[PDB]
Amino acid sequence: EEEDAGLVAEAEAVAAGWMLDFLCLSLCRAFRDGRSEDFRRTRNSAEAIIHGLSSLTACQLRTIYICQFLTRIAAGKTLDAQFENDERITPLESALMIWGSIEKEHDKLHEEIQNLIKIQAIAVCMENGNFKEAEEVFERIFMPFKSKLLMIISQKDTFHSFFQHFSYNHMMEKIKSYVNYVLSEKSSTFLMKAAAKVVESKR
Amino acid sequence: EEEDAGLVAEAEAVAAGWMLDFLCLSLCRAFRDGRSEDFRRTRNSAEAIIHGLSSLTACQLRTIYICQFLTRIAAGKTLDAQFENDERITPLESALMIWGSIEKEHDKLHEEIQNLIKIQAIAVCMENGNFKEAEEVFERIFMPFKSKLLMIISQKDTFHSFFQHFSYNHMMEKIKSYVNYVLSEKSSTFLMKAAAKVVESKR
Ligand SMILES: O=C(CN1CCNCC1)Nc1ccc(F)cc1
Ligand SMILES: O=C(CN1CCNCC1)Nc1ccc(F)cc1
Ligand SMILES: [Ca+2]
Ligand SMILES: [Ca+2]
Repeated sequence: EEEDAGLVAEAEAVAAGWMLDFLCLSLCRAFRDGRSEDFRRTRNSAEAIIHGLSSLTACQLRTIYICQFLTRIAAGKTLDAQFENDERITPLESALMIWGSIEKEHDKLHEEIQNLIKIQAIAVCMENGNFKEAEEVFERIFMPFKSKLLMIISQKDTFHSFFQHFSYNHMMEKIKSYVNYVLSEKSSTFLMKAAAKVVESKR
Repeated sequence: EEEDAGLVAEAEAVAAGWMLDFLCLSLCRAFRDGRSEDFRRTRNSAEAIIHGLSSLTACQLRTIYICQFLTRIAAGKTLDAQFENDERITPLESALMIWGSIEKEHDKLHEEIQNLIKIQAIAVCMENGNFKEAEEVFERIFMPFKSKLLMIISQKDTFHSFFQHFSYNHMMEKIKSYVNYVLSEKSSTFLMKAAAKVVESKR
């Protein structure tokens, strides 16, 4: 009776782990496809399942970080969203913090995404007319790119050509390339593989 | 490319269906065990997964109704909770409405649970001092039990002996017997069975 309850609780942790991987894969696919409402609904599901988990393996922490990272990137232009206990941290600064915390390879693509998030964190403040906020984001994040960015902030050059070369769309595209690699690695997770074989068996 | 997206969406509907059954089983077990915080967290998970589903089979509608029914019973003494668009409907009246909508057998246990919910819907108003509300709940729900209940409402007999014979604990116990039958039927669902075999394989 007591041992049965322990085995049931362990089984629930196994199923919750399978649910986390499934929801990360669906969140990644919605992000890549630009399906905004599916991403919103899947994010709600992922967040609730994460609250029902305690012990996490390193792989599960990485999966959670990826979900949190995409959530902040999707809300990158929503300067009213508070993703950290410190209310000053903007969504792209919060995305930057998680990006440098994921246990992943630091290849050329990693650094390009990192630098694009840094540039856009300032650019999204300038585009809203939040000039003093852009300076504060600059001080929290940060030679050649650094001095060009400070010059842009002081000149209030909102639509500066520098932000066209290193644009929001460019950041999204590079992030989507990374998302494609994550979708390839987790396409073999238990829940998706089982559902896939069921769909194929009915075709 | 377009056909692959259709097959992926179908696979997500299969996995979401498996998730619904799993969460109903975990919600039922938390209710039976009196694990309040696990029930709250599992309910949040079930509600989010239900928002990501469109087409429902009759079996899925029944599963959803059971989750909604237990949610209202758990909140039966929370007269500040609005479970319906009509703000006058109390949680036990809302539980009563779903109970008469489930496609299930109307055995002796069904009618006993139905009558206990009716009695307690009035009793929970009386215990809070909401005498006029109890009369209004009476008029919405409703000869021998009916006249005894109207006499109790007019006399303001909050702790009347009638409510001791047909008590809240009695309603919970009869509901838990039904929950035991639901746990037996869905213990064989795909996700729980797969997680169970994994846990057993490691023992
Ligand atoms: O963003 C958070 C909240 N959490 C992040 C770290 N600091 C504030 C607390 N969780 C989340 C999980 C999974 C998602 F898909 C989305 C959000
Ligand atoms: O209670 C509702 C809300 N819903 C019920 C019908 N009228 C108001 C809209 N959903 C729910 C689903 C699953 C749960 F586990 C808990 C609640
Ligand atoms: Ca703000
Ligand atoms: Ca009320």
